[PDB]
Amino acid sequence: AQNPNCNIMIFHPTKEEFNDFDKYIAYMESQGAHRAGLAKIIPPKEWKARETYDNISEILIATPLQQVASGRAGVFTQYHKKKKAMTVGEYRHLANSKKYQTPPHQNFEDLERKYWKNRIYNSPIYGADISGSLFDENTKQWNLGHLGTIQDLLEKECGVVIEGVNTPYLYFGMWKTTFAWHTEDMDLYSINYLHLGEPKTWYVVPPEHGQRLERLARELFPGSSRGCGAFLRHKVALISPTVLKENGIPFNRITQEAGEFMVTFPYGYHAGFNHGFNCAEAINFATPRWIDYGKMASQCSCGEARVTFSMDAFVRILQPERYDLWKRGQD
Ligand SMILES: O=C(O)CNC(=O)C(=O)O
Ligand SMILES: [Mg+2]
Ligand code: NI
Ligand SMILES: [Zn+2]
Repeated sequence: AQNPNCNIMIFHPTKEEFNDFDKYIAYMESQGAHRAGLAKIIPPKEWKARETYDNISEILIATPLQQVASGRAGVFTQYHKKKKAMTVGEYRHLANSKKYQTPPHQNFEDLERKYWKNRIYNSPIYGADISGSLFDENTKQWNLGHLGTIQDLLEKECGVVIEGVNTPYLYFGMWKTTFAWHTEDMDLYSINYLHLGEPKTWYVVPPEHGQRLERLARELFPGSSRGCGAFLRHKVALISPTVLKENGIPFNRITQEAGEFMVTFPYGYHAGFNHGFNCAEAINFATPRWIDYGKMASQCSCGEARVTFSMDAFVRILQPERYDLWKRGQD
């Protein structure tokens, strides 16, 4: 069995290997990459996402989110308070202000220590989930707006034609902006490209061990767990690496830098934080290997998770027994 310790693997495809996206994902899985839940892909030196980032300041962040924490430094939730619209140029200036800027630090490890010590005492503002793309239309390789759609994959594998669309999303971050512990909708893959700016640190639990994280989360967030049998779908709970180690939860960590891709694999729980002002693009995708994970994915039916239009068909076709309950939670 390849990668039996479930380490995060790093790949360096050549320009020739960068042509066929599906083939390269299958190659990484042949080497055991999916066992970690997360892989890094460094693009060949010949490749670029677009020519420059000099002209992005007029993008609008319609609903910036202030991420307010509750709990203790290593075990907390966050809620999202909506703020007034601002442009990317305005948000960049805000991220660089004395109130929000990255503190002086020695290295990534010192910054990670400072994040976990101090995160709860601040409320950073995140531009999340903005439909759009920063890939040039002429970029033919690993262009996250030109991937094969999940609806087409389901149709190819299973024969059933369904409604829905699959487009990318932009994320504008600052120091301490936080992504809570989660798997993707319907335990899909994700791919994330860091277009510009400061790094993103990731934490990940191997898919084969995801239920260990879920059982800890139920212990640590006992009111939330009574409220919903899949409350990590709410995307609000944080648990630090120190607390995971104290509780014996298998996990790994890695830092993504600008110009790098990360792939999350089906049922790979992940969480993390941004180091300073940055911009990422991400989208969900599927492969044949995903179908069995989609059929078994948990679902939130309590009302909190609320998701895209396109998840309807995935539930309806893959999980018909759960469909009526889940749809009630959507309404
Ligand atoms: O970058 C972020 O805030 C969150 N991204 C992801 O969870 C992802 O790409 O799957
Ligand atoms: Mg612009
Ligand atoms: Ni994700
Ligand atoms: Zn719920």
